[PDB]
Amino acid sequence: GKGTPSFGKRHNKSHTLCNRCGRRSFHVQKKTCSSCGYPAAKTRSYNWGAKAKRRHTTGTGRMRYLKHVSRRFKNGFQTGSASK
Amino acid sequence: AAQKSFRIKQKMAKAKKQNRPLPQWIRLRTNNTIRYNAKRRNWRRTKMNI
Amino acid sequence: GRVIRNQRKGAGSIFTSHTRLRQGAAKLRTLDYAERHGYIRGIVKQIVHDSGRGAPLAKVVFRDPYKYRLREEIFIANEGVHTGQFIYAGKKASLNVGNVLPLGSVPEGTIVSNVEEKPGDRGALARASGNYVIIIGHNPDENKTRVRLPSGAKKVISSDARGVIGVIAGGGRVDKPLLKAGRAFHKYRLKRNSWPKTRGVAMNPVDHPHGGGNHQHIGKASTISRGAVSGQKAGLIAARRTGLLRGSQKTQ
Amino acid sequence: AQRVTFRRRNPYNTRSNKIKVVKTPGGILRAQHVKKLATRPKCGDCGSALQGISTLRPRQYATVSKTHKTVSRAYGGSRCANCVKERIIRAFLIEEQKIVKKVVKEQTE
RNA sequence: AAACUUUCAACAACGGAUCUCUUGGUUCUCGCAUCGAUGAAGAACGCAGCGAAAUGCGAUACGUAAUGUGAAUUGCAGAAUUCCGUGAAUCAUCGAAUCUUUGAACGCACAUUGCGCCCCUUGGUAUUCCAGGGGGCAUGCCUGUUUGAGCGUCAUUU
RNA sequence: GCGUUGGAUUGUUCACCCACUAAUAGGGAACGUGAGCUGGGUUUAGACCGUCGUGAGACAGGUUAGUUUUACCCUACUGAU
RNA sequence: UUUACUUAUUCAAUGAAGCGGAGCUGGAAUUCCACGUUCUAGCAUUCAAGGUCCCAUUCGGGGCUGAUCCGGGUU
RNA sequence: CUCUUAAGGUAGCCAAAUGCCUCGUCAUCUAAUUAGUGACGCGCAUGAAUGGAUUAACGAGAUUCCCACUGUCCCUAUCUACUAUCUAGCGAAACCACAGCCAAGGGAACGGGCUUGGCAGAAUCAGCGGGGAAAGAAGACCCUGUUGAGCUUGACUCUAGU
RNA sequence: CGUGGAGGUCAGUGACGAAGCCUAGACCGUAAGGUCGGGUCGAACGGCCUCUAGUGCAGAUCUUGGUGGUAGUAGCAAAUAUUCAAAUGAGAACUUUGAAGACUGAAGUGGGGAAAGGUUCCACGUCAACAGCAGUUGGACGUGGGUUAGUCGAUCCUAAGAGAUGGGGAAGCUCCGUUUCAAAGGCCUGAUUUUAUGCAGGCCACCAUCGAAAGGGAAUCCGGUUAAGAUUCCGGAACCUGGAUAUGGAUUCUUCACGGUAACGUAACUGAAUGUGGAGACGUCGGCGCGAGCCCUGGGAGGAGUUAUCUUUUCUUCUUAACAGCUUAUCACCCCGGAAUUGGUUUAUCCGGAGAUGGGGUCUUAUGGCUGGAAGAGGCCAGCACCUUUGCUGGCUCCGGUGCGCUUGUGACGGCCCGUGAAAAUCCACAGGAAGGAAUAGUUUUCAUGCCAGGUCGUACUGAUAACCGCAGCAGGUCUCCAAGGUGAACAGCCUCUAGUUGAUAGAAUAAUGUAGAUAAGGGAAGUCGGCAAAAUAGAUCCGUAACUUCGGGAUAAGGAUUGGCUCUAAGGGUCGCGAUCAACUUAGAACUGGUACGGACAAGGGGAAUCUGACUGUCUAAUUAAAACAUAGCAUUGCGAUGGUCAGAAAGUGAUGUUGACGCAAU
RNA sequence: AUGGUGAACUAUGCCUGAAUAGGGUGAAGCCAGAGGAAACUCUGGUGGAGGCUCGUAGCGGUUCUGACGUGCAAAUCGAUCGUCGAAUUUGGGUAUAGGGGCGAAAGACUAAUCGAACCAUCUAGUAGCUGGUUCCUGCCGAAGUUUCCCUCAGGAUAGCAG
RNA sequence: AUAUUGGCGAGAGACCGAUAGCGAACAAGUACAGUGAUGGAAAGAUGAAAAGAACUUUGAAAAGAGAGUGAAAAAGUACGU
Ligand SMILES: [K+]
Ligand SMILES: [K+]
Ligand SMILES: [K+]
Ligand SMILES: [K+]
Ligand SMILES: [Mg+2]
Ligand SMILES: [Mg+2]
Ligand SMILES: [Mg+2]
Ligand SMILES: [Mg+2]
Ligand SMILES: [Mg+2]
Ligand SMILES: [Mg+2]
Ligand SMILES: [Mg+2]
Ligand SMILES: [Mg+2]
Ligand SMILES: [Mg+2]
Ligand SMILES: [Mg+2]
Ligand SMILES: [Mg+2]
Ligand SMILES: [Mg+2]
Ligand SMILES: [Mg+2]
Ligand SMILES: [Mg+2]
Ligand SMILES: [Mg+2]
Ligand SMILES: [Mg+2]
Ligand SMILES: [Mg+2]
Ligand SMILES: [Mg+2]
Ligand SMILES: [Mg+2]
Ligand SMILES: [Mg+2]
Ligand SMILES: [Mg+2]
Ligand SMILES: [Mg+2]
Ligand SMILES: [Mg+2]
Ligand SMILES: [Mg+2]
Ligand SMILES: [Mg+2]
Ligand SMILES: [Mg+2]
Ligand SMILES: [Mg+2]
Ligand SMILES: [Mg+2]
Ligand SMILES: [Mg+2]
Ligand SMILES: [Mg+2]
Ligand SMILES: [Mg+2]
Ligand SMILES: [Mg+2]
Ligand SMILES: [Mg+2]
Ligand SMILES: [Mg+2]
Ligand SMILES: [Mg+2]
Ligand SMILES: [Mg+2]
Ligand SMILES: [Mg+2]
Ligand SMILES: [Mg+2]
Ligand SMILES: [Mg+2]
Ligand SMILES: [Mg+2]
Ligand SMILES: [Mg+2]
Ligand SMILES: [Mg+2]
Ligand SMILES: [Mg+2]
Ligand SMILES: [Mg+2]
Ligand SMILES: [Mg+2]
Ligand SMILES: [Mg+2]
Ligand SMILES: [Mg+2]
Ligand SMILES: [Mg+2]
Ligand SMILES: [Mg+2]
Ligand SMILES: [Mg+2]
Ligand SMILES: [Mg+2]
Ligand SMILES: [Mg+2]
Ligand SMILES: [Mg+2]
Ligand SMILES: [Mg+2]
Ligand SMILES: [Mg+2]
Ligand SMILES: [Mg+2]
Ligand SMILES: [Mg+2]
Ligand SMILES: [Mg+2]
Ligand SMILES: [Mg+2]
Ligand SMILES: [Mg+2]
Ligand SMILES: [Mg+2]
Ligand SMILES: [Mg+2]
Ligand SMILES: [Mg+2]
Ligand SMILES: [Mg+2]
Ligand SMILES: [Mg+2]
Ligand SMILES: [Mg+2]
Ligand SMILES: [Mg+2]
Ligand SMILES: [Mg+2]
Ligand SMILES: [Mg+2]
Ligand SMILES: [Mg+2]
Ligand SMILES: [Mg+2]
Ligand SMILES: [Mg+2]
Ligand SMILES: [Mg+2]
Ligand SMILES: [Mg+2]
Ligand SMILES: [Mg+2]
Ligand SMILES: [Mg+2]
Ligand SMILES: [Mg+2]
Ligand SMILES: [Mg+2]
Ligand SMILES: [Mg+2]
Ligand SMILES: [Mg+2]
Ligand SMILES: [Mg+2]
Ligand SMILES: [Mg+2]
Ligand SMILES: [Mg+2]
Ligand SMILES: [Mg+2]
Ligand SMILES: [Mg+2]
Ligand SMILES: [Mg+2]
Ligand SMILES: [Mg+2]
Ligand SMILES: [Mg+2]
Ligand SMILES: [Mg+2]
Ligand SMILES: [Mg+2]
Ligand SMILES: [Mg+2]
Ligand SMILES: [Mg+2]
Ligand SMILES: [Mg+2]
Ligand SMILES: [Mg+2]
Ligand SMILES: [Mg+2]
Ligand SMILES: [Mg+2]
Ligand SMILES: [Mg+2]
Ligand SMILES: [Zn+2]
Ligand SMILES: [Zn+2]
Repeated sequence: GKGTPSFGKRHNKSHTLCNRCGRRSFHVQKKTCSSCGYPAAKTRSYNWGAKAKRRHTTGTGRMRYLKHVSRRFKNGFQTGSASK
Repeated sequence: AAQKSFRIKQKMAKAKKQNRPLPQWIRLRTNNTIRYNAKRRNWRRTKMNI
Repeated sequence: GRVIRNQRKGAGSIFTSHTRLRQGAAKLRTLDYAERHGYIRGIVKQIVHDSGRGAPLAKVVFRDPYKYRLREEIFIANEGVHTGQFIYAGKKASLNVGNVLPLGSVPEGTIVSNVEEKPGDRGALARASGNYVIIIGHNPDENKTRVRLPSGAKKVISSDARGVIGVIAGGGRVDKPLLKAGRAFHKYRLKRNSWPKTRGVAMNPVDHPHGGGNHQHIGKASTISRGAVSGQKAGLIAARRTGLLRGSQKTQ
Repeated sequence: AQRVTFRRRNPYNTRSNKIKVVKTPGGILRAQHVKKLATRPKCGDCGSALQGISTLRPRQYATVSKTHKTVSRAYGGSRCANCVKERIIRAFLIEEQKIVKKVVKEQTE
């Protein structure tokens, strides 16, 4: 055993989907995401994991608000309207 | 499992909706580097891993 | 190089007690005004078996002196106690088997059980099946009672510490050979994961001080200093002597 | 012979998955899941099963009239007749002895 | 002598080298200072006449409003050509909005699209039950408000 | 030129004895011969003993258990077109 | 070195319920002792009835005592 | 009586899974026994919970003998199925400096090639295990390295704890 | 000498063809190299003087990519097996239909599920790739369709455990702890109705939350229906919960019912706080009883098969759900009565003056019967009409028997333990007596009937020799339910029914050597390290059985005999009133019989005498060691009386032993 | 070395479930009978015990040192075997995490990884050691010796060479 | 005044020129592997313009042979050389 016959017994998931990152790294019994650290308030990341930081850092999503912050700054955070 | 969580069923629904070949009118667009659906998945080849 | 078994026991992962089937902690009543000044009468409702304990327990129901309700207590049944028997607990209770009396209220030579080490700890001494404490004397000034414990030790306890008149039931239990690994197995299945025991000399040096060698042998004295450290205290800890005990006990 | 299947998704022979093979008006054999049997209510004094009390699962007693759950006596569907009688006799005799003890105490002083 | 083997050439294969390309990288320099409980970064799921993705967006869903430009978009279909016009566009700009489910993530939970409580309102006779709509209910701390606790304690009636 | 054996004990080479025989000669061939076998021994890891070692462990000492992989190529050989 | 004190510190319990000092009553010599429960697997809860005083009336309500006082040191 | 460091191997047991000498000696078992068993015992180096001796029952444990039984053998023969084989279709891998006939010589002291001889004729199929010091793996034995690691101990130097 | 790039220059070359590439064509140089021609090609590039470097490859078991010989080779050989014809098609060993032959043989190759997968389900189209042959077929490809719930699950409860808060620790990420050294509270309502709330009468708490699709748990069944969904749809028939409610009934002038000696009965028949009790709720094994379903079987009413002959024959249909009413038990209990000549009584020896036996009653409703549901359904037939939807028209669906039978449920018991074999949600009852209560009337939604609502998520399919994991369509692995006939002790092996499958690349030959399966004269272990392998034995009945022994065993010791078929004989039972009737197997014996065969296949111990060793059962080196190793019971030693022993933690107002207490825990 | 991730395999404890033909033997308890002066023996039944036993399903894995060994398979296949009602087998939930766990103890197991897992980083770690080290021509052209070294497969030094 | 391998906006280079240069010139932190932490590719070029080969013929079809487009098919999306 310990090879092919043992691989036949693999039908119980150690991890499921994480609510925070969606990676299937949420350890069911530990109730902790091995990837993002949920439910810890901080997002898990390590300076030895530079590639993982790059995978999950700012700019890898769509930046729904941060993408417009810069244009708003350039216009000086104006508040009125263009006023034809 | 036939008794699945709604989250699982939602993921399977998305996978089913995106299990299709490339639309044929793409490959007619002006520049169109796209040749085929390179992200096609099949239940017999690559598992979704949830 | 490895953490030995007796060291691993302290983390309490698989070495915790199997307490699922147990009836609850066997304790005397809380030491209250009624027991401190007079007595209170309870009734023995059931004499039941406790998993992992040789002695049977007695469920004894008392009235609550301050609220209209019943309070069930789990005593360790003394031998001769029966269901439907009235138990009397307090300073003024009679010297009858099953009653709970302060140690200072009983005469010399009284046999008691479930004796409190301190007044109100609800029972610490002579609780295992067949065991008992003997009252060997009183010191009324600076009120203390001298008692003999099952181990033969003499102990001085507060005269307000309580005990149950009689001997713990279930005695003679260890007189029957277990006769079978399976019987030891079922005994310890309901106590804790301490069985079976691998001999240290049957292990490797990494696993145990006694491990290794081209023969099974301890190699150095198995008597270990009291000041030795964890991982070293395997064998006979702080042994005053070894060998087949020839001679008398109760050293003067 | 006709063979049957479980009608629920529980495939294991647990206490809550007991079945009986019944024949339907279609002429065919089918499993019918059977509820766990009821235990008779028992006397609070002696533990014997209470006579005259319906035997149902716990929540079924909310769906039946008072007559099914009681007996017309001083402790009804709580204590059996003999235990109630022993309670009567003990109460009366002990109260009488209390009176006797009180007067004996008063006349011994 | 053929076949076969080997060598060379031509043509054809195999393969993708070379060459020439280059909306990419790399390094240097210069300038600037702007994420988030007013919910960020990140995630999930969705949204187009015909899209699987990338990109965009959020049930107002490849977008709404506003401003500028001034006639497109385009693979097809459709629409329009008044297009001398508050007006095309997958345009630019962007100050008004929307912004599902989440996430520090905030009613409690979450391997559940699980379970409450409060207010306003609508329907079912309906203050109490059920349902629909709208608005709410986290924690630490600060200032303040109100209601309190303590023979901690002052005075006063006594 | 021709033959030079059958057995008891031992993993054994060796040895020794029984017995037949005409005779039971000695040797080599990578101490012929393991993609020929076998694996009893030796020669990993399990285990026991004795002696040694404070010990971990040691012993050309004893004991018990312990995976023996591949040819379809070339040649050689055997046969075959 | 042995010993005392308690508020620091330490241990333990409880829903912090009866602690400490007095006192009433009885007995016996300022002191001592007593001061609600023991045949029985019943019962024991509604500010406790009762007693007493007040009010306010048809419902009743409140105080005191029943159940001593004092110190608020939970033990 | 002593002396080495306290005692000086008792009851038992043994060429025993412990005996070097050793295939010990004696008996028995056999035609023949380095085997077995029973004895013997100054026992290299047996021995008392580092347990001694013995033990019914049990054992996929080690061992000897006997009866039965047999292709284990004398000594091989034959039969069946599936292969191998040939064909259609399908179609890998190991390995490969270049390659592939020997004898001797010399040579890094065992050549496919070099030297001298023998020889030597296309293209091949099934087998085969002599050789390719065949393949598999930067020998695991051994030594070296101022390379480790597991483990041990009054090694050196420390340390949790106490 | 050559390469990438840079400054300068030749106003260098070039779409009239730069660079690159190919060229047994030419020239120069000793050489690194340079130059030219020809072909190909398409956009750039070169000479010289200098600058500069990521500047020159045969190797590194080099890196990446590509390609060979091997080689049309090894091979595509486990799971018994295929064949004929037609249809379709370009094409058929492989698709479809029919026929035939087989297999799984109910511990399935059947019918469902759990985990997992995720659309594989189903239809239409369809074959480039994939299905190591093929392919018209497919779990493929393309396009679509499909999963319907108050009652089945989740949801809720708690389990081992996980984990906030209050606190404490930690530089800190965070750790401890889960009721703790906390001011941790909503729900009743006097009164309030300046507002049923704040002031204000008065009742209860030693605590978040998560944790089970097998534990606990409110309630649904039957028939039909789809290409694919069904306890979900349709039809019918129920039930539960939450709520609202009005009649009828009941109750009250003796206000909160009557009857029975009683056990208790009922259509109802007030009941707050608080308390108590019960259910939820529990091991395993053994025999016995009963039920259900199945199996077997008789009669009859149909349909089919065989019919040279025989066979009142062989096969098949004849069914009845949840729910409801009446009724129905063992046990248990009550009344009468008073028992030795002790009786009753189980397969199992228990019970009785603490009241047996007996007579008469009460109760639980597992369960069964009858009836409703409901024959109108379903089943099986017949006679019809038939260009369609297809429609009819009728008939019958009945009555028994049997049991160490199988499966399963259950009851009353009995055996076992130094083992005595969850919890909580939740529901009910009782005690209590707060309160509210009647007479041109009050009381009762635990009696009947009536009204309304029941959300959310899952629901298709496979569940494996092809839907999961193992790189794959892998002889491996992966939890569970149902379970026919014969032989037979049997869920063994062998054959068969229902259902399913007939899938493993094929064809042809029959060399060697193999793999798997067999046989063998005479000898009988001489083979070999060694009886390795194989053989021999084997079921059942009867006989007989040694040493030794812990008296239990050894033991199936050893060693003998018998066994078929047939025709008989004897014995072993139920029920009813010795007779009548009914019924099933097991045992023993006898005669006869045969190529002396007969557990006829299948299935199925070899035995004995000893030594070493470990007591035994058990355990381990998954993937070279199963042992004498480990464990074990037994024995012994050691520490420790809690301000403790042993052991955790970085620390803690922190932990394990410990729900513990020397008959214990800890260490040997 | 630092910081993380794993108990879907397996090890062990816990919680909640589930699974296990047919035979042999015939323990307590019980009933009847016989012998005997008695004490008490003896017999026949009944019953159905056991970490009993034969043997299925199961769990395991002894031997063939069989098959296969470019496999069906990084552990399988066949036959033969151990065990088969309790220290039994097993699902799910849960706990224990790397000098840590877990271990009826094999240095076993801890996801084909174990005498210290996996992942990333420190890290292009160091190597007196092995391998490789890319154009042409021309001229000159060695050393394996001296001394010192924790040196003896290395270096410094002198020598030889440009 | 100083720092700035992150962000935003710019200007550059004796830098690399698709096995180079960031891992990623492209739907690249993508596909895919792993339970997980993590690991992590390959992959640019028809032509000026699709003018992407009408039509005929052989074939069941894929395709072929012609014809045609184009400067070139010695450019046919299996596309520069
Ligand atoms: K040792
Ligand atoms: K009743
Ligand atoms: K090591
Ligand atoms: K078996
Ligand atoms: Mg492993
Ligand atoms: Mg887990
Ligand atoms: Mg515990
Ligand atoms: Mg022990
Ligand atoms: Mg042991
Ligand atoms: Mg060992
Ligand atoms: Mg050690
Ligand atoms: Mg030591
Ligand atoms: Mg050893
Ligand atoms: Mg009733
Ligand atoms: Mg938002
Ligand atoms: Mg040799
Ligand atoms: Mg050889
Ligand atoms: Mg070999
Ligand atoms: Mg050899
Ligand atoms: Mg060997
Ligand atoms: Mg060894
Ligand atoms: Mg020694
Ligand atoms: Mg001696
Ligand atoms: Mg000797
Ligand atoms: Mg001997
Ligand atoms: Mg011999
Ligand atoms: Mg001794
Ligand atoms: Mg010894
Ligand atoms: Mg065994
Ligand atoms: Mg030669
Ligand atoms: Mg020579
Ligand atoms: Mg050679
Ligand atoms: Mg020659
Ligand atoms: Mg030739
Ligand atoms: Mg060969
Ligand atoms: Mg060879
Ligand atoms: Mg080497
Ligand atoms: Mg090596
Ligand atoms: Mg050196
Ligand atoms: Mg070291
Ligand atoms: Mg360069
Ligand atoms: Mg040119
Ligand atoms: Mg050439
Ligand atoms: Mg060009
Ligand atoms: Mg270079
Ligand atoms: Mg090269
Ligand atoms: Mg070279
Ligand atoms: Mg190479
Ligand atoms: Mg390569
Ligand atoms: Mg072949
Ligand atoms: Mg083969
Ligand atoms: Mg086959
Ligand atoms: Mg067919
Ligand atoms: Mg068969
Ligand atoms: Mg068959
Ligand atoms: Mg299909
Ligand atoms: Mg094929
Ligand atoms: Mg094909
Ligand atoms: Mg076709
Ligand atoms: Mg499809
Ligand atoms: Mg349900
Ligand atoms: Mg915590
Ligand atoms: Mg929950
Ligand atoms: Mg359940
Ligand atoms: Mg279906
Ligand atoms: Mg319906
Ligand atoms: Mg009535
Ligand atoms: Mg009676
Ligand atoms: Mg069963
Ligand atoms: Mg279904
Ligand atoms: Mg299904
Ligand atoms: Mg199936
Ligand atoms: Mg798969
Ligand atoms: Mg039979
Ligand atoms: Mg023969
Ligand atoms: Mg013969
Ligand atoms: Mg013979
Ligand atoms: Mg021999
Ligand atoms: Mg021989
Ligand atoms: Mg021999
Ligand atoms: Mg054999
Ligand atoms: Mg016999
Ligand atoms: Mg014997
Ligand atoms: Mg053993
Ligand atoms: Mg092994
Ligand atoms: Mg083995
Ligand atoms: Mg042992
Ligand atoms: Mg697990
Ligand atoms: Mg057995
Ligand atoms: Mg096997
Ligand atoms: Mg083998
Ligand atoms: Mg082979
Ligand atoms: Mg070892
Ligand atoms: Mg380097
Ligand atoms: Mg020269
Ligand atoms: Mg060297
Ligand atoms: Mg690149
Ligand atoms: Mg290139
Ligand atoms: Mg891994
Ligand atoms: Mg290209
Ligand atoms: Mg051209
Ligand atoms: Zn996450
Ligand atoms: Zn009772």
